[PDB]
Amino acid sequence: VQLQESGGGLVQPGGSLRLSCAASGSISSITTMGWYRQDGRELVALINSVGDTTYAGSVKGRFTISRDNAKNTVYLEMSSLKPEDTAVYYCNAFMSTNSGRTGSFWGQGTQVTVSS
Amino acid sequence: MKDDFAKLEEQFDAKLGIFALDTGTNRTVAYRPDERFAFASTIKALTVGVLLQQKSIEDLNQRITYTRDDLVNYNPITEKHVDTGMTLKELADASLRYSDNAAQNLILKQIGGPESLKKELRKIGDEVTNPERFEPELNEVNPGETQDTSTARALVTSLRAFALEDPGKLPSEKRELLIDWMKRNTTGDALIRAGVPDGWEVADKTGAASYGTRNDIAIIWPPKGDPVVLAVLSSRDKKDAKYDDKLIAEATKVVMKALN
Ligand SMILES: [Cl-]
Ligand SMILES: [Cl-]
Repeated sequence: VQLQESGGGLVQPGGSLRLSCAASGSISSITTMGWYRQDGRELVALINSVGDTTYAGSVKGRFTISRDNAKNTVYLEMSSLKPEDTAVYYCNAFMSTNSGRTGSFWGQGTQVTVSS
Repeated sequence: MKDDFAKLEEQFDAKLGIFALDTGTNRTVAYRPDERFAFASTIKALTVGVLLQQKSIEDLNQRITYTRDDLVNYNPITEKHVDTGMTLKELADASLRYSDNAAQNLILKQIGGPESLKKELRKIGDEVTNPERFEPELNEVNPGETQDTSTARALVTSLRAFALEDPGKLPSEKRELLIDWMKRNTTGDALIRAGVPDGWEVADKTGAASYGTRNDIAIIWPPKGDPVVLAVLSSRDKKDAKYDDKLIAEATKVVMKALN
């Protein structure tokens, strides 16, 4: 099993982006899925299998995380981006596989740069 | 012994929150028992309580793989096992006995995150404890905030719920596991353990957080008779303040006088 990230890049202050992270392979279940960033290291947004969300205080009201259980995919919509949001964003999913493995899996990371 | 606790507060430039319950008689000792403090790593004991409600003893042997992305600021055990993973049992041992932060976060993710932990605490009747964040961000509480806080009374009530047969929110074999881990804690020797009488056994979990927050929650057993459940929480005025474990040991001595 792997996590595939997409959606990064460069945007002007005030702009928006959506990041996506899709889990593939023989997946049995997923508990939490979400996004961390490194400025240090902080949770950006998390969502569990029953739709409970957790957002960093600095992004709440600007960023929206959503999830498609059927597709094992999580999305982070980012709005009103600021230079201070410039970071490597990386996806985490806590998953169980059909082969009986369980763990915390990570995507490759995605740069988001916010600059004039 | 309100003046006794006020005097201690002043000696250590700190504020105390205390609740202790003798489970044999319901005699209590309280001092600001409903005042919020950052719960800090004391939440690890309740997180394991919830893990144990949800998993069989056999299922605790599931190995959890993880990476260096899961490591945070303090990973005394987990940093050693990135390549192989750790079982849920081993993560609970690391979390409770070493206060390993990455271990807590992995367990928290297994149970559904901070919102799931909150739901399960509400289900046992804890309307007060407010899990919101992962480690170590949960230690960043400004006084007055309610995120990642609880009270002495609520933490005693919840710890008693998981650890003891009355009210019994865990079955016996699982209670025993939680108590065994907490009894073998490595981080609390200068806290509640240092303020109990000779011959009392102690099962505790410590925490430390912003504003010099320094906490310990425990179940304590006399040579013979019923256990006491207590929480000793503390904090200070300035964000970068240091703590002194002696405040908690001395507050424990006052509690024990009041109970005996
Ligand atoms: Cl979940
Ligand atoms: Cl984390």
